[PDB]
Amino acid sequence: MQAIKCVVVGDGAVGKTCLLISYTTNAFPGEYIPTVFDNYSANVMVDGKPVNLGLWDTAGQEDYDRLRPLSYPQTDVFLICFSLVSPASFENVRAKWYPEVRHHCPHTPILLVGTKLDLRDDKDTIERLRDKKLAPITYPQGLAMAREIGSVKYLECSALTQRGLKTVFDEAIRAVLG
Amino acid sequence: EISLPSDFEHTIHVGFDAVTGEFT
Ligand SMILES: Nc1nc2c(ncn2[C@@H]2O[C@H](COP(=O)(O)OP(=O)(O)CP(=O)(O)O)[C@@H](O)[C@H]2O)c(=O)[nH]1
Ligand SMILES: [Mg+2]
Repeated sequence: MQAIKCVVVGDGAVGKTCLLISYTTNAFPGEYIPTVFDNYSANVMVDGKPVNLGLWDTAGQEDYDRLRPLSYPQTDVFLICFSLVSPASFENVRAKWYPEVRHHCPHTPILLVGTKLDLRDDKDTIERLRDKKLAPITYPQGLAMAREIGSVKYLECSALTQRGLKTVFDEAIRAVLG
Repeated sequence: EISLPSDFEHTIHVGFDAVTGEFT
């Protein structure tokens, strides 16, 4: 069976684990349990042939900066993730995640993924940001960041509602296999 | 086209126990 290795990175609290678990199991995690290192496996049929997805969940915490690259060798595609309702997490795409991944994996495709899409239209979330003169990250703004960091694709999704979720992994697959 | 995923397995779990200072 063809196999694809996909590694997911990005700031603490952005939704990396929920993204992977909602996609692979259709169940959205009830708890917020920060990750150290987890690997999941799932199969998909791609144009009539099965592909094994090896999905590598990593820690957003800076504590794990020396450990994290244990995941990187032989990666086929990265998902760099930020929350659409956390401008700090968005900035770190450029400041931290892109340069980290590229150092270890000079040629590996990167998808930029904006998470928590359901909160961009959430009134309380909008107000919480508006109180501080901020707004959610917009699709054109995310795309501009994707271009700046040389992502092969920019995608937005909600692990919670599953809107855009399948497409994130579809595009990750196509980024590797065509 | 690409199908929905199947056959979920949680293959590796690494924890950290802050009291013992060790990975679980
Ligand atoms: N509204 C909403 N909340 C989400 C979504 N995805 C994750 N969350 C929430 O964000 C929090 C963090 O989710 P989690 O998936 O653990 O984030 P992570 O990036 O894996 C955290 P770490 O890097 O420490 O492992 C949780 O409270 C979770 O419920 C989403 O699509 N929508
Ligand atoms: Mg996690």
